[PDB]
Amino acid sequence: MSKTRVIYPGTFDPITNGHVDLVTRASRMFDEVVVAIAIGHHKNPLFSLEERVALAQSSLGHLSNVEFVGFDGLLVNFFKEQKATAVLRGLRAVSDFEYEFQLANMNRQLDPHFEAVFLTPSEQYSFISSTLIREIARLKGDVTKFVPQAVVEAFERKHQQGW
Ligand SMILES: O=C1O[C@H]([C@@H](O)CO)C(O)=C1O
Ligand SMILES: O=C1O[C@H]([C@@H](O)CO)C(O)=C1O
Ligand code: NA
Repeated sequence: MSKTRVIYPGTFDPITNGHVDLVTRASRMFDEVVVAIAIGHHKNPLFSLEERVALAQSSLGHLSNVEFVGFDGLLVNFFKEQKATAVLRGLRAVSDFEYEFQLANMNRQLDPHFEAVFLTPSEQYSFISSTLIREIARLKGDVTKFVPQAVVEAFERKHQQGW
């Protein structure tokens, strides 16, 4: 009775094992999942859009109902362009929860069709974020346990080509 299409928006800078778990859980519950990678013009991602899309496709491309798209502008305009049923967000901590509550209500005011659904991480990924991973990698820590092997290699090639 109409295919469901959920957008999963994020910087994915880089994708972690926690994002992989979330997308895999979502792909079991909706007909289509869009991994929506916010380009970040007036922000400053460590990995380019192309690197972030490739790392995501390497980790999640084996899931046949998952698409990978870069976007910018208002999430609600992307939501309407994509004809989404909902946006999906992971909730890791309390400040995540308060911020996401506020955004969902603001977006519902911009577009009354907007919907947001939330997943909580399995406890083995609950302490992982892209920001903390970037920090351990930058200080030459081993991030192998928190991210796909392709991301581990991308941090070496970020190093080698600079860093
Ligand atoms: O894709 C993202 O990286 C961070 C981080 O929380 C992941 O744990 C986040 O929320 C994104 O949008
Ligand atoms: O070799 C691998 O390990 C990573 C990660 O899943 C473990 O942190 C990954 O994607 C592989 O395929
Ligand atoms: Na999880």
